[PDB]
Amino acid sequence: PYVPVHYDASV
Amino acid sequence: KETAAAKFERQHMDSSTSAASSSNYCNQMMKSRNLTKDRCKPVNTFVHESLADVQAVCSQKNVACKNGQTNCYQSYSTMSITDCRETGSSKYPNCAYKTTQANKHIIVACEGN
Repeated sequence: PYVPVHYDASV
Repeated sequence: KETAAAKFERQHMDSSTSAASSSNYCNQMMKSRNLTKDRCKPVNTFVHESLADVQAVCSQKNVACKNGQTNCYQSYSTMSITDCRETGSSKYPNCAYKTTQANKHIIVACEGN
């Protein structure tokens, strides 16, 4: 239904 | 024509390893995932968690994305990741990368599939 499409960053 | 969902998996999913093997991990993986084919992608992250767990982040802590959009979500928990960063001396086509293994919260933009 809702999936990741871009990695924004860590911590 | 590869969906954006699929492009995310190819670029950031590494579920068959719990952590960055060696120093050569970024080197290998950027090549393997076809991320050094035209240009040297300069920065990239691989998450060492199951797909399900990364997909679940989309239902976790809602936060702004860097671009100001509000479809970003932060993992409640820390996940195993590897940061790949092109070295200073690297140049196409001999892409070189420093690999950094870490445990951190990931932040991802989500969309429907």
